[PDB]
Amino acid sequence: KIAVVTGATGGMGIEIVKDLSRDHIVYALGRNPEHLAALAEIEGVEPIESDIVKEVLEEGGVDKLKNLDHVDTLVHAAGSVAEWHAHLDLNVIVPAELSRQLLPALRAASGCVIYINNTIYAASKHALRGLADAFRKEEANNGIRVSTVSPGPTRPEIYIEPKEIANAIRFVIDAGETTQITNVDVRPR
Amino acid sequence: KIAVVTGATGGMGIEIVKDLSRDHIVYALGRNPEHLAALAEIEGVEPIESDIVKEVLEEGGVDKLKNLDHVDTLVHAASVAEWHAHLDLNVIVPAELSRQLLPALRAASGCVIYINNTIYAASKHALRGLADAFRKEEANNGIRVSTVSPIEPKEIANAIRFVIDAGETTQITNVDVRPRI
Amino acid sequence: KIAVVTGATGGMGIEIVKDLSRDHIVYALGRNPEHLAALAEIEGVEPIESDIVKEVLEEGGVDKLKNLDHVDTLVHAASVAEWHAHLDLNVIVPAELSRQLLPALRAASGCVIYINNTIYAASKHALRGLADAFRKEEANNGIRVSTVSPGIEPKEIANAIRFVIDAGETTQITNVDVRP
Amino acid sequence: KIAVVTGATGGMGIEIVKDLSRDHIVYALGRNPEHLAALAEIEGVEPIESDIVKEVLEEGGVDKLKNLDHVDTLVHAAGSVAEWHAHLDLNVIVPAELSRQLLPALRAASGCVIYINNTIYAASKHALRGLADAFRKEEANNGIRVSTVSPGPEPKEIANAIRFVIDAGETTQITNVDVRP
Repeated sequence: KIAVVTGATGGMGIEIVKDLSRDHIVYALGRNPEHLAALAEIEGVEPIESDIVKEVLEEGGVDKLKNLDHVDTLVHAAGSVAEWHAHLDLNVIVPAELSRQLLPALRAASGCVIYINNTIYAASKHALRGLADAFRKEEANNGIRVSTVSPGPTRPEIYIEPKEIANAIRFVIDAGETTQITNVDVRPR
Repeated sequence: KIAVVTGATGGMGIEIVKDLSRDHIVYALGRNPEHLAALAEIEGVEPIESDIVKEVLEEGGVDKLKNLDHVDTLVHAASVAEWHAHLDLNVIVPAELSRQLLPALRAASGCVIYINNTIYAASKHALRGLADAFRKEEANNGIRVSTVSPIEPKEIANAIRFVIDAGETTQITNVDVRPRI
Repeated sequence: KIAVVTGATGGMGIEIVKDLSRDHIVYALGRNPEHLAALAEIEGVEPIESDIVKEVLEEGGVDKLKNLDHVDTLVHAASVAEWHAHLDLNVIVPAELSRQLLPALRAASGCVIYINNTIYAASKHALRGLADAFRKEEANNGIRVSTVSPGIEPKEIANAIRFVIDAGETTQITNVDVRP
Repeated sequence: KIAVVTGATGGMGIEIVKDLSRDHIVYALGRNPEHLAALAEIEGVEPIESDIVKEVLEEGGVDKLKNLDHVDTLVHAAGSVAEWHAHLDLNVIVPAELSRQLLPALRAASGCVIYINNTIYAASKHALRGLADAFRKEEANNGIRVSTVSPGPEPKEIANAIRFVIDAGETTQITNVDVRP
């Protein structure tokens, strides 16, 4: 089975790549070159060094993902004005447009798309959430499952072990066929 | 570990008891005596035949639950007259049954899981308010509160198993389960 | 125009009945006989002493409302023991009173407006779930449903109610969040 | 009083501008040069030709608004990567930045900001709402009121809702109004 994971070199993505590599060849898109090397030590992990906003939004797609004709699992773990653009580009537009570019392969595999969800932070997380829900409704008939795993504070969210996010992802994709786990709310203890 | 499950002879309840019995002694409260007998053949399963409204609301407690000093997991899976039936069973019973088990839950720092027409709407929102507010009240007392908001019965048991398997630093406060389409 | 207001003798009720009396005959339900007497002084206001839980729920009706041929505006402003009282009064009564007046509401294409600790959370969400579902059930039958969700001078609530029912021909105001 | 209204030449904008001109001088931003002249025929309306994304986002302010030391009422009424950028720029980033830029004038007047609320359309309407609700919390202590008008499945009726919002009592805020056909 085929998995694509963005933010693969962040704390969460590393744990997500290790989990999915049990039963998927994983395309792990990431920024950190040492983690990427470390990741390629895992069998069936295909590291892709990538500046994701530039590749997804400016160049029309990540070349090394272009040949995939079935994707089973796609996990999106990647002044003020410049700050708005940076956040919205990376947290909302890239998941939407990367999912669109992989759409044919997602339909073909009946895959699962999982999103990991100040004024700018509130807006983009509320944005990402409306994207997820409307996408889900657009694609349910095509066999695509859409899910949001939502970390947040109880205290602050950084105290969530990243492996628990990987487990949340594993729980979502493992759900039986008559089911969609559409949302999982995650908080520190 | 000690688990208390209501609605234990419903489809959901049966699969929840089968799964929780892997690592818990399970006090299974339900209506159907034959399923109760069946469940009792599961190592550790304590069947309690119960009319839950009456015992919990009027009698002030379920008898076979009174000498427990630890509860690690409590799962609530159990027209004017209809309103009274729904609201009594969907809301007050979970509120009141949690209250009565509060000491054993704090002592265990345990987990409370609530499995979520016009009566149907108000009860499900009512259950959701109860849970989120009970979470706030018992946050500092070491009790964790979780909703499963739903479908194949085992998928519910899986969701419960995922909730309580959370590590030492995390909790799963809600899981939405929907039909495929 | 005909109007029915519960908890009409509480702070909000009083102001709601005054404003509504400008263009409505108002049937004002209360238990304060002195405020009820007081209210009756206003033209167009016809007061009704009622033990509303007992009447709506246990006797299936409030007698003095039974004969109305339409209701243009209905406004709902009226421990285990604590669970029962609040749920009875905050949720079941508006559900049941509303059902009981269904034929008058349908006749007028009227407006139903609901004014929205563990108990307090639960009933306030129950009330909101009721209103939304009720809205969907009756949308096709001419009835408009609204909530006022105050999280305040009662006159402000009355103004919120007035703003809702006076809304244009093409528009419904389905919810208004009011804060201190 | 002083009002700033974006999208003044749009169908909503015109009726919001008319209603506000009763008790405000209205800075009415738009691109339509004929409708701007049309509106200029309403006394108390000082129209302002503008490419608002460019001026607010690139240039760091709308010129003809830089003099304002008080603003009472600010009203924001203005499937490809490019579509995403167009919509989110206009509907989210503009309102946050414009509000930020007028933040000194708004604090001085203790004024109110009103936001008038397909994968792109869901994402931006949720974004604006999240923008508005965090903004409100940020500025509550500084005396600014924040309100949303959330249309759903006649422009004058939007103008009326806005009038309802700004006219609220001394002790009361109207934070949100859900509107439907």
